[PDB]
Amino acid sequence: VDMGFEAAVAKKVVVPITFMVPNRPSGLTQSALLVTGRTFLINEHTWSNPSWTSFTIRGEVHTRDEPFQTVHFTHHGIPTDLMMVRLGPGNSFPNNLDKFGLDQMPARNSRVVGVSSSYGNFFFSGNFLGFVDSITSEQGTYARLFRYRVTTYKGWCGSALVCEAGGVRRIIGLHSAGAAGIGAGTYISKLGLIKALKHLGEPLATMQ
Ligand SMILES: CCCCC/C=C\C/C=C/CCCCCCCC(=O)O[C@@H](COC(=O)CCC/C=C/C/C=C/C/C=C\C/C=C/CCCCC)COP(=O)(O)OC[C@H](O)COP(=O)(O)OC[C@H](COC(=O)CCCCCCCCCCCCCCCCCCC)OC(=O)CCCCCCCCCCCCCCC
Repeated sequence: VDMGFEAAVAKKVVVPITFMVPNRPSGLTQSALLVTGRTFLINEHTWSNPSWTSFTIRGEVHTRDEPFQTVHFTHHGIPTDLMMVRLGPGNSFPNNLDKFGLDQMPARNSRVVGVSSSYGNFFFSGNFLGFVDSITSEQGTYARLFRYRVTTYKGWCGSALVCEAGGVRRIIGLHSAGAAGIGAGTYISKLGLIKALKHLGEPLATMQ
């Protein structure tokens, strides 16, 4: 059970983010995934909730009326729970692109490892149950997910999902939902990330 990769994910990728609201005594804390430069990945249902007035990430406070550049991923016309957010100028994130994406799909009942900063830092684990085209949720249908056998809790959203295929372990999801001891995470592809970063203007050298 080598977790050198997952520890690297915990060290460089997963961070706490807290949404501050004028509706409730405390901020809603979850996880975010630093991608590169000034962009990170976040759950759509958290980002789009109209209540928050600021959020904190990597020691910075950002208000809602700031001009974020964002990409909301869809699949065959159905929304996914995945959002990409680029902040204004500031201290750069690590370049974590090498940690995302698998070219082969994980073998059924291989091990999924979640990497979370939602309650302090922790890992969770469960076996891969396969991809699903959609889930039916309390906030509607969401597209392009995969499921894993493990009981998950409110706040674990945004945790990185590390799967294995072809001898390699990579992040291919972030946690979205739970239902009766089975969690669901929204799928992340390297090609989607690359094209979203280009749309957002996140400067990257292209390997020729
Ligand atoms: C074993 C054999 C394998 C099997 C084969 C598999 C399949 C075979 C074929 C099958 C049938 C064919 C069918 C196709 C399947 C193919 C396989 C496949 O999967 O292909 C997929 C293609 O995607 C991929 O490439 C993945 C990648 C996967 C594969 C792709 C194919 C390959 C392609 C290329 C191949 C190789 C190339 C390799 C390259 C190497 C790398 C490249 C290096 C270079 C198909 O998926 P689809 O086409 O369906 O979607 C496209 C994309 O995924 C998402 O779209 P996106 O652009 O990113 O979204 C646009 C927009 C962004 O948001 C905003 O910007 C507005 C927000 C704007 C606000 C902010 C922006 C403005 C800024 C403000 C201020 C900014 C300040 C500065 C500004 C300056 C500039 C500003 C910006 C420019 O989002 C919205 O929509 C609005 C969002 C709303 C839509 C949602 C609806 C409801 C929303 C809410 C949730 C629910 C709540 C309900 C309330 C309503």
